[PDB]
Amino acid sequence: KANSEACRDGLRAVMECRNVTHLLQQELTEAQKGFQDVEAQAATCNHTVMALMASLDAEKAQGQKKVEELEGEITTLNHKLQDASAEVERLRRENQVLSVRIADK
Amino acid sequence: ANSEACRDGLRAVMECRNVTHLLQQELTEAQKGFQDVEAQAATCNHTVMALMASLDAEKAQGQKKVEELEGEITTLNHKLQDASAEVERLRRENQVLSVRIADKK
Amino acid sequence: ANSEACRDGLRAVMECRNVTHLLQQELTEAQKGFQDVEAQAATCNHTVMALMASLDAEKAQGQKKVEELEGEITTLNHKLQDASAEVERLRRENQVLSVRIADK
Amino acid sequence: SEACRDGLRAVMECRNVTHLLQQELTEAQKGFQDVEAQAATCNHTVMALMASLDAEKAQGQKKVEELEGEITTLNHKLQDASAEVERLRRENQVLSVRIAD
Repeated sequence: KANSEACRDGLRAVMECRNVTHLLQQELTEAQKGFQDVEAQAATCNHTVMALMASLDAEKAQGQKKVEELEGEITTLNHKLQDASAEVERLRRENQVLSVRIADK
Repeated sequence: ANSEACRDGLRAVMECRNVTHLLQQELTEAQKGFQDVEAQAATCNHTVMALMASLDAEKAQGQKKVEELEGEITTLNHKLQDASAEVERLRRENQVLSVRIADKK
Repeated sequence: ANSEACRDGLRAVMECRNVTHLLQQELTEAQKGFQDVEAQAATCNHTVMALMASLDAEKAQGQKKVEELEGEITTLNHKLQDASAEVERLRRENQVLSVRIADK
Repeated sequence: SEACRDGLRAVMECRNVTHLLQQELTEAQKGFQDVEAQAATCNHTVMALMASLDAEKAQGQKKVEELEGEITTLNHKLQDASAEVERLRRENQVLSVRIAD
């Protein structure tokens, strides 16, 4: 009489359990998505890190090769200037002689 | 140990999946459980109802035979009273004829 | 982005943890389910054994009582014959003596 | 009443099984935390390098143009001092010819 009734409740609790493992199953699939995206993300991050260092190195090399070029320029000009100041001195001193010789005759 | 954290996370997730299948199996079995208990109750209630039936019968069949046999005792008593009376009748009658033979000579 | 996959993954895990607690509760209700049913079966099982005893007890009286009276019947039957016998004896004597009187 | 017993047994078993689920879920929770920890080690690292690069540009484009504003600043000196050579040369040749006269 109230044996059908207890069985019933019994079956209800079992049925709640079934539905519930149902959500469980799916949320597990999301947990799986999570780790898989994390793997994808870390992979990209590997990619990025070998490329980062490489990029830095490249930049450095470039800057360097384009610096020892520039300071070869700087000294070259210092020389030329050193020389043109020399010509200037040669010419000042020489001109005086010529003008003194001119007063003399 | 790069991917080893993603991995271990992934295995756990799978293990959960295997464990919850096992759950589904064991709930199916709990469900069998309740279905069958209802089966058995039905059976038991039948047994109960049948046992009482066959008690009632016994009581009726029983008190029926008693009355049939108490009846028959009755008639047999009467018949013995009739026969016994008849025996005492013929004893008296006898003695009276015996005497008429003695008082004859 | 990094933080999001963790965030979302972890939430999932927690939701499952959550939902297992619910399972345990309902399992306990199932357990209650069966213990109730067991009680009821115990009862029904006692009720049963009782009738199987009465029935037998009832058979044992019926059996016996009937036997009683059926014996009472037989002894009356014999007594009935004995008296029907003794009668015979006497109708015999009667006719015989009554003739002797007729003669004389 | 075999059904109770068996039913009861299955129930107990779900209970056992569900606790195993709980342990494995705790172990998944662990995964996600270990991973988050590394995404941090990792983001940090990357971040540090971008920063290291950018600072290299700030050394680079400041050094270069500190030394190119040294080029042209010597160049102007060259142009001007060698304008003085052309002055003095023409003027030497003038004077030389006033001599020979």
